Amino acid sequence: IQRTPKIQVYSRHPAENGKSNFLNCYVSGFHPSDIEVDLLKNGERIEKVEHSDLSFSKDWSFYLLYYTEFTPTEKDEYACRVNHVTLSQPKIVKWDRDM
Amino acid sequence: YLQPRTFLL
Amino acid sequence: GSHSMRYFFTSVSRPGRGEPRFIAVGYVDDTQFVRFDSDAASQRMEPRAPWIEQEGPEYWDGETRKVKAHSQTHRVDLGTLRGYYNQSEAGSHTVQRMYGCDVGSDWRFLRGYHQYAYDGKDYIALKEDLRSWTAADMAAQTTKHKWEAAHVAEQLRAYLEGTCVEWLRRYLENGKETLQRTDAPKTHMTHHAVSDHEATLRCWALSFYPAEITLTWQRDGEDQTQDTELVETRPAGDGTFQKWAAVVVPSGQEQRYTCHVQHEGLPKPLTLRWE
Repeated sequence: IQRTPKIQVYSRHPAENGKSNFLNCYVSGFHPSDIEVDLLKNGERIEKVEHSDLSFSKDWSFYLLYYTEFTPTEKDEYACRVNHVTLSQPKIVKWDRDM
Repeated sequence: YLQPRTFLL
Repeated sequence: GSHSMRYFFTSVSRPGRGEPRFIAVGYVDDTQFVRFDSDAASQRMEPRAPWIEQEGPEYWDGETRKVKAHSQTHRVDLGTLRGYYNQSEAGSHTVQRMYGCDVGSDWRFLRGYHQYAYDGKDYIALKEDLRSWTAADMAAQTTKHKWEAAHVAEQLRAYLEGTCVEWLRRYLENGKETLQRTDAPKTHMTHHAVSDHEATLRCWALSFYPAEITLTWQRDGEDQTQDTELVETRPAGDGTFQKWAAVVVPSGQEQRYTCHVQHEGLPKPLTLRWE
C-alpha cells in the first residue's frame, strides 16, 4: 500500500521582506513513512533544517513539518524538494507568498 | 501517561 | 470543550536486517508533549511542552521504562507479523498503533481507542464498547483469538476509562494556560484575476487552535462545491494552524460568493465577502 505525499510550502507569518520568519514545508498523507524532504534557496539545498516528530492521521497516513528560520527578500527564491517511493523523480514545489 | 502493561500481536 | 489524550507509535523495519525504527509521540488535543525516537538515540522519553517538563524524575523514569517496553513490544510484533504473512526480513514493513481517551466539557470519559495498522492498512482495533475487537484479515483474527483468551479488552478498558482520563485532567490542569485556550482564526480574503474573465477568491484562516475548523463557500447563500479548492489544515510551527479555501468565479460575480468559517474559538460563525 503506497500513498503520495501532499506538499505545502508556506511561511509561519505573513512574508515581509527583511523580516525574520520561518519557511515551512508540510508533507502529509503519505505512506510508507520514509521520505526525503529538502528546503531550497535559489535551487541549492539549505544546510540546517529542522523537522517535527513523525505522526500520522486518522487514516494512518503520515505527516511531517520541515522548517528553517529565514529572512525573505524579493530576490530570493525558496522551494521544497520531496522524494518518495511513489515519486519517480523528486517533486519541487516553489514557495508562493500568496499560498 | 503510557499504558503500564503490554500485549503482543 | 472536549479534550483528548493520544499516543501514536510507528515501528518501521528497515531494508535488510538492521535495527528497526521506533517512534512514539504523545498529544493532548493538538499539542504534542512527549516523544521517543530511536533515530535520535537518547533512550529517554523527552518533553515537548512546558507543562509536562515540570513533572518530577519519577514520572520521567516511569514513562521512559514504559516507552522502552512499548518499543520492545513492537520489535516482537514486526517479527510476529513477518511470520503471519510469510514475509522475508529483507523487506521494510510498518507497524502503527494509536490509543487514547476522550473527555467532554465535564472532563468525564467519552470514548476509548486502541488500534493497530500494518503496512498502512487496518490490522486490529478495539471497538467503541471496549469489549470486542475488529480483525481486518486472517492474520489479525489470530491476534483477536489470543487477546480474547487473555481478556486483553478488559485490561485496556480499565486503563482507557480510568488511568487515561485521570492523567488527562492533570495534564489539562498543569497546562491550563495553553491547553484550555481557544485561538480564534484570523480571517481575510484575497482576490487574484487569472484573466479578464475569471478571478480566484482565497479565504484565509490563520493562527487558530485547536486544529478543527470548517471553511466552506456559498454562492447566493447556497453551498458551492464546483470550482473550489481546499487545502489540508497545516501547522504554522508556533502551536497554531492555518488553512484556506479558494473558488474560481466569473469576473463581476464576486459579490455572489461568501466564505463561512466555523471554529470553537469564534463566538459566532463567520461570514466573509469580497468588498
